[PDB]
Amino acid sequence: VFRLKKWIQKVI
Repeated sequence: VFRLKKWIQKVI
């Protein structure tokens, strides 16, 4: 699972 560019916008 290399999908950390979809949750980063929120985790940022």
